[PDB]
Amino acid sequence: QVQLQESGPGLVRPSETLSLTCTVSGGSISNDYWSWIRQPPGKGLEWIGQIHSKGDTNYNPSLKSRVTISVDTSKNQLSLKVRSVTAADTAVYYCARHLYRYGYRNYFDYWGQGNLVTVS
Amino acid sequence: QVQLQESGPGLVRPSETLSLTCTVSGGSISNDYWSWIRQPPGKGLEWIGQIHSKGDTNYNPSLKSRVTISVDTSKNQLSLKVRSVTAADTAVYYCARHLYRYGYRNYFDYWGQGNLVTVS
Amino acid sequence: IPQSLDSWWTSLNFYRWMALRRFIIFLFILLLALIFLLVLLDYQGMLPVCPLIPGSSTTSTGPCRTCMTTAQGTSMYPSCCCTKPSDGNCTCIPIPSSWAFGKFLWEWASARF
Amino acid sequence: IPQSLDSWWTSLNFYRWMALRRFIIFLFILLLALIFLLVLLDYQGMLPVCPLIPGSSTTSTGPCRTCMTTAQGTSMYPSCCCTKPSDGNCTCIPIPSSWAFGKFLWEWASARF
Amino acid sequence: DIQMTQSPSSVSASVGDRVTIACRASQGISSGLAWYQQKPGKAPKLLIHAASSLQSGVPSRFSGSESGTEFTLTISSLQPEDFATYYCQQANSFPLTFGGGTKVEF
Amino acid sequence: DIQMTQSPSSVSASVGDRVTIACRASQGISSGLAWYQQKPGKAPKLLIHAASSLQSGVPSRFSGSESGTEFTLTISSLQPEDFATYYCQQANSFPLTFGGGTKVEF
Repeated sequence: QVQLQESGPGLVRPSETLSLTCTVSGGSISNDYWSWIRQPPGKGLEWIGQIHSKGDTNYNPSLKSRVTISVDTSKNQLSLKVRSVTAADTAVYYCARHLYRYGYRNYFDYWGQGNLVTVS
Repeated sequence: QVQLQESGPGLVRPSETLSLTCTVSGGSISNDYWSWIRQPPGKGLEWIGQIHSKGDTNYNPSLKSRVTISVDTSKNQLSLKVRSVTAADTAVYYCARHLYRYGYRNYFDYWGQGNLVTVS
Repeated sequence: IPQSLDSWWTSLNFYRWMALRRFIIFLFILLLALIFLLVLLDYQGMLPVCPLIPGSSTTSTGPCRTCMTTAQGTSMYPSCCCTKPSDGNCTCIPIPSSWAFGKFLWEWASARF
Repeated sequence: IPQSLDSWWTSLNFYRWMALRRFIIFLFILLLALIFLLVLLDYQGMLPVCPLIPGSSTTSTGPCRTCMTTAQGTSMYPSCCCTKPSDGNCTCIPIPSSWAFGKFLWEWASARF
Repeated sequence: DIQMTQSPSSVSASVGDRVTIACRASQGISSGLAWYQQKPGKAPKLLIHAASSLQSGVPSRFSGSESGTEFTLTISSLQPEDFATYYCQQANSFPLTFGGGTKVEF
Repeated sequence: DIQMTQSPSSVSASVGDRVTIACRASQGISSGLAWYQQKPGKAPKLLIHAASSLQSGVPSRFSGSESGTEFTLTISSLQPEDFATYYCQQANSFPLTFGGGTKVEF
């Protein structure tokens, strides 16, 4: 069973780069599409972006290209960098593995535990 | 021979949407990748972005996602919308058909005549 | 079946050797049946032989998004054959729905010869 | 060649009919040569039969960017076989470099049976 | 951006009730919709994908219908562990967008 | 963004000279470089693609070499119609970036 675990700070200062990591144990972070999805506290889910180890990365245009997602296959790590955060970036972030059913799907079957980052 | 011809205003006011059209005669605007490339007067070429009729569109991140490119297969037209222009957007814009050599290439073999848009 | 073929051959021309001849006839019949099975599967489109990448822009070619298949669809067969140059974009050509292997052979013969 | 086959068959068993038998033997030899040619081209990888889409995530599958081919390369053969679900992303599996048709037949037989 | 609307914002249901949650896409998503279940303080759980295909391990009491552009999640018998927030995702086009979330209450 | 540097910014050459224009990529572009020729008031003309493949209709006097990450455009005999600005494009990765332009002068 793939186990995703988020890590990073929870006290990211305003106008600073938000750095998050997702360690994937019990599997390989390659061979799959991996997305970052954020949920503000008390609000709905908001998809940040996807990436494949052997491919490119897709981002949500609502983030205005201030988000970079990367994959470290050596460490089985999924890194998220949200630059120039405001108070609106206070959210619980999930790394999610994309469903595979005879092809890569844009669904998230395995989710990380979710790490809450507060911008203040 | 494919003939690209640009059209649009040359007196786009600042903080306004820049609209340009590229009519492709002597061919089909489908089946090919088409890019918009801008060159400021006296400066080097700057690639704005590509699009395929049966696919997605790729944009230059330096434009900060304020550019939309579309294809009108009915009119064989290639439309460019650069929103929120400044004095830096004064440039000659070219619509360019991507080279095809046993696959789609990121090279521009046929170029439009180039339309100069001044932001002032 | 081998007995009928042996009788026909003898009629046209006119103990372990008979057994060997029957075995050879059965092997030939099995090989011909395999050929017929391959041709039949080629007709139904169950052989996904890749069409060659055209030398010029064609209506067939397009991005991988041209390879749309249904969300409910669980087909095991790839929809297209694609090449991604280091030089440009992903180019995909759909596999023929019927006679994919024969069409590929015709294309390969035309290109080589 | 047909004369040798006819002599061998007669030895095992022991004017227009002889001509018909020779023509039939020549047709069989041509068919066997076609089979051998197809098998040889399958061995060299000149038959780009698509591998089936795996049911689970595999090292083989990936985006179309996994289909990198050289910029100088002018090969007519597609590098991968891809499917783009309406439901998700472009999934590409490379064509086997050798025995692509035989490998496809093995995969198809394993999946169907 | 495909707007994903959900109805209603909250469902007041008890144990053993036919619970329905409606989702609507701004434009047709070609049955590329998924239903996720999220409990307070936990990550969402993919319940249904492709708007009708139940997830492996998910109880069969969940069902998905795709009548037109209006998708529906149906729970035949609302177990006490089924009280959560249900989100509908579109997967046909990028960016992937979720629904507002239907909080099934007591 | 792959930085595309050109050398020199201007070449002073006469008719019938071996003219060289150097381009350098910030990172290796796997021979995915092109050379374009642009005349004053005209659109660029694709001279060479893939850093060595001459374009159809382009005179054979143009050549492209790809020694390492350092690419080179060579003109054997500088015709009077060859005086223009030459740009090098990388095509390996997005966004596609051009060179600064080498203006071959008199």
